[PDB]
Amino acid sequence: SHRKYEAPRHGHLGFLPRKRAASIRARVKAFPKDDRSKPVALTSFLGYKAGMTTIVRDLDRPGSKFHKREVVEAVTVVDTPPVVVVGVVGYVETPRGLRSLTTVWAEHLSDEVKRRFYKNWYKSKKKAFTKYSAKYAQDGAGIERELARIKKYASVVRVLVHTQIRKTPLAQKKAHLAEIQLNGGSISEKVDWAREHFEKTVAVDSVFEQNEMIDAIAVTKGHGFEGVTHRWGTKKLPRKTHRGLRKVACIGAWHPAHVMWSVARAGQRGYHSRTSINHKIYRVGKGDDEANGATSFDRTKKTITPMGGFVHYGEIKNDFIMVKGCIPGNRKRIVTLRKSLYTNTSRKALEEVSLKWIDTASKFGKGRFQTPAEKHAFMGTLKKD
Amino acid sequence: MKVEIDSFSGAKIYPGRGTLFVRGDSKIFRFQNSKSASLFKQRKNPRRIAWTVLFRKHHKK
Amino acid sequence: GAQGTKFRISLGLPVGAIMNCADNSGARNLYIIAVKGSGSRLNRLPAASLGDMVMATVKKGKPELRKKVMPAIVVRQAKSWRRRDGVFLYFEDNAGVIANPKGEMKGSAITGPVGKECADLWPRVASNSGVVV
RNA sequence: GCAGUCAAGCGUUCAUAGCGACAUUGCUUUUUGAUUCUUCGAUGUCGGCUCUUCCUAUCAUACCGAAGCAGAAUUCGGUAAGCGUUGGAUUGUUCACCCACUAAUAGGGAACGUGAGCUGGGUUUAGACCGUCGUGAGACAGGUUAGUUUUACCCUACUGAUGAAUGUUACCGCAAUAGUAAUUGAACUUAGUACGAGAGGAACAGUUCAUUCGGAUAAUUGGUUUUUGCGGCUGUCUGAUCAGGCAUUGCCGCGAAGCUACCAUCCGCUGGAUUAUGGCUGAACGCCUCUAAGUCAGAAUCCAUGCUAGAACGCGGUGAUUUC
RNA sequence: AAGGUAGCCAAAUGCCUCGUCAUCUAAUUAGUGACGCGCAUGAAUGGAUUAACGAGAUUCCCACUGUCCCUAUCUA
RNA sequence: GUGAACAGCCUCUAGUUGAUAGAAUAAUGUAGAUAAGGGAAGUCGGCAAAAUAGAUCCGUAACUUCGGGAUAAGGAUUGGC
Ligand SMILES: [Cl-]
Ligand SMILES: [Cl-]
Ligand SMILES: [Mg+2]
Ligand SMILES: [Mg+2]
Ligand SMILES: [Mg+2]
Ligand SMILES: [Mg+2]
Ligand SMILES: [Mg+2]
Ligand SMILES: [Mg+2]
Ligand SMILES: [Mg+2]
Ligand SMILES: [Mg+2]
Ligand SMILES: [Mg+2]
Ligand SMILES: [Mg+2]
Ligand SMILES: [Mg+2]
Ligand SMILES: [Mg+2]
Ligand SMILES: [Mg+2]
Ligand SMILES: [Mg+2]
Ligand SMILES: [Mg+2]
Ligand SMILES: [Mg+2]
Ligand SMILES: [Mg+2]
Ligand SMILES: [Mg+2]
Ligand SMILES: [Mg+2]
Ligand SMILES: [Mg+2]
Ligand SMILES: [Mg+2]
Ligand SMILES: [Mg+2]
Repeated sequence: SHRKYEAPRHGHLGFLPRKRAASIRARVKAFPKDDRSKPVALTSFLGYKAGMTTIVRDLDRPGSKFHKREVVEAVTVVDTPPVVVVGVVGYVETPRGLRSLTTVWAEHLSDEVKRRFYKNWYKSKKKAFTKYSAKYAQDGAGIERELARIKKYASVVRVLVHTQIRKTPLAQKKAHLAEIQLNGGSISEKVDWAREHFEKTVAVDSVFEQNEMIDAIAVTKGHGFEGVTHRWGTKKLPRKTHRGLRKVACIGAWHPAHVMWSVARAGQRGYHSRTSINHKIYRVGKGDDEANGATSFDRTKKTITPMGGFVHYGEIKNDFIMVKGCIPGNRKRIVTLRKSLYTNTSRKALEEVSLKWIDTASKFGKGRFQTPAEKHAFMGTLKKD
Repeated sequence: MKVEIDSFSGAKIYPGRGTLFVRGDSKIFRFQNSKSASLFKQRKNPRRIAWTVLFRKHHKK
Repeated sequence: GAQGTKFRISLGLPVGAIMNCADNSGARNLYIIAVKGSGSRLNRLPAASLGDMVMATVKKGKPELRKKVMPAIVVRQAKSWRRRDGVFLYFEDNAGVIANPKGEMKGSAITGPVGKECADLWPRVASNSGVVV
């Protein structure tokens, strides 16, 4: 018979299965539509999530109660040192989908990228790309031959880039290699752009700008095996329940004589691929610029790193991106930032954001001081000094 | 922005930090953290708590 | 008859809660039986916050105000809530005032502080309120 | 229980806006009977709780046709099950009946879904009481009170997790197929305008928030304490002091990190093809007709874009490939 | 053979029945107080009333709370 | 020793140190716990849990077989020197 009362279903059936992601680096399954009448540029960037903090700004929103008044918002900081271009790839349209035709690599590769090709780097002879480098030892006819093939046949061009993991406070020492699609210009222009940027660095400010909506792609934090109560949010059973109460009481009717796929079950929680869209950039930070955490109103000389450093991450010594709100993934995890797939004009975008203050108090406790100078001025001299 | 002062300890309160309490007599109290708020609720005298600004002023520290 | 909208405030007064009477209508407490504009979800109790209009019955006070259903407006909330300027605040008690469906107050004076959100939404409450927040 | 045909009449006039007598044709298996085919070397028996999916005879939401449709409100009908359909008092209740919120509080199926999922209030063992009946033992589809709810480690299904063999190994990719998601309301303005004698009183565009749901996240606020981190307190023990043991975490205050909450914050995309319906051109039928050929616009519908998984017997690119 | 007296009651005894009125609640098939042609109350098959007592059966109120709104966290 | 106490808690004499172990800390359990705002809206039903608690002083209703009800209800105080 029909259920006594109606209620919405628990959970979303479009995020199935709730299994572990294949790789710790989330895949980019879509790129913005190419506009050939624009200069060649990257469509995404790679970075590492450092932590969160707080900012204060004025609200520019006519018709709102808090119009022209200060608001407090949470932001996420992503450490983004420049990436290095080390190759290009051409794709050909086929009735069976896109197919990669040829890959061309740069003449010299640093040990960061080479570590990605080894599981036992300390024991290896480090022979990777030794014979391939000989293709450059000649005039370069072999390299030029493959570049002409990409120009002649390919319809989609992507560049192989890797992060400079040594510039972060992480201990991995092995770089992350990924493909980024090039938008703008003809196929020949894309190949020429990739060729000139071999062994060069591309900075994050050349990809993104201020007040721009971007998408974050990452793997969420893992929690292992989880019961149905927290994995799916089902109602807890009464206290009187025998054999346990953090369960689903009825998992199916007599017919069909099977457990259905749409019934909540215990299993892995977390470590899934997610794509979150419409995150506004609040600041594009400069690594070599002192007073990263300074605004036109605060005027104090302080970097973006809070006192004591970001918890479990460290200090920010490179360029960074400040993103409004929260982002999937935990600290120290590699994340991919991608441009939007459509032109958003909901007046939530197109708003000019000007920060007034950036919080730099310690996140390791109930921090009270923004800078060491403030602590000394408030407390005076101590026995230690 | 504007920096507030803790009503119990005299510590500076930056935006978003602590809680604000309104008493029955419409008097506003501000606390930088839950430590001073808890001590305020326990009817503790700030002048007898050694690490407060009021204590240091009273004893000329 | 709300004069505008209200940003969301944490709910702290579900159905069955009893709050003090903040006006001079003769009632002493208000017993909440419903919340105007509440949604529907299985097993979820309707709940009210500062500035909401509720349906209430007087449990203690003048006998002429007892044993009947009347609208009321919450003016103080003990549950902490966050304003859009980043401040978490709360009052010492929960209080309300008797009103008609149009928003006019049955009494003529309000004792104690009144939340800023309630005053902006209901002009009649603001007129009879002495100190806001 | 639900739906048709006919049309005497109702409807100020007027059969069919909305209804409709006397008759008559069906559909349904969410009622109850009729029957006794299956089960008495046993298929756990009422209701509620929990959870998934399906049906449409559609309560609400989207788009339309009709009216005895001026406006507002309402009524009849079409395409439509995409998306929702609640909180309580009394009762074991199904049912029923009121209070209240709401866009709305529509009806049903899945062994009258669901007891190795729960619960055990009711019915339906043994104790006991009352009324009527019986000489009596006892009876009562009458009332009342107390009454043990067992087992999964197997197979399959489902949820997650490994993995032999495709020269070896490593990195970067393709996308067959399967899944898929958002939802509804209010205020301001339009506007005291259209409409109307008046009383009354809209709508499209625009703006700001909210409801239900979903996916993440921990800067902040709150919760949690074996950080047994610091301090305090009682009894006892180490001669006193210092510093400690024991009291199954002794107790109390604060308490970082981690985890976590509409009790916290952030985010939830836009193109095509259609249904109903309204049209164009235009015959059949010299006229006329949205239809027959052809064709335009069109719904919360459908397919894609996007999002999740990646065939462990689907596939491509690229690096290095061993001498005792 | 005599035709239910004194009392008591929709009571653990009333079928009709969720009886009627009042009270209690925003709302009560519950509770209590009344009414009685009572299917089928009733006098040691004992009637009516009773202070104290009860791991007996019921209704309401105050205090209290993770029973619940709505779940979260810690230890063995 | 504490205390009203053969209560609970700690110690002396005497007696044991026996109950398969090691590593890890998922879900679900069993046992022990804590929770913001609300306070029985949960449920057949306040089931379970929480609250109360020693002692001294003050104060104590209806009813009653005059014996009770009674620790009724309701308040204050408590260390060390
Ligand atoms: Cl879903
Ligand atoms: Cl557990
Ligand atoms: Mg969640
Ligand atoms: Mg049990
Ligand atoms: Mg922290
Ligand atoms: Mg036969
Ligand atoms: Mg069976
Ligand atoms: Mg059996
Ligand atoms: Mg059944
Ligand atoms: Mg069973
Ligand atoms: Mg079963
Ligand atoms: Mg079974
Ligand atoms: Mg029973
Ligand atoms: Mg029996
Ligand atoms: Mg049992
Ligand atoms: Mg494969
Ligand atoms: Mg009687
Ligand atoms: Mg009676
Ligand atoms: Mg006699
Ligand atoms: Mg609590
Ligand atoms: Mg509390
Ligand atoms: Mg109840
Ligand atoms: Mg209930
Ligand atoms: Mg108990």
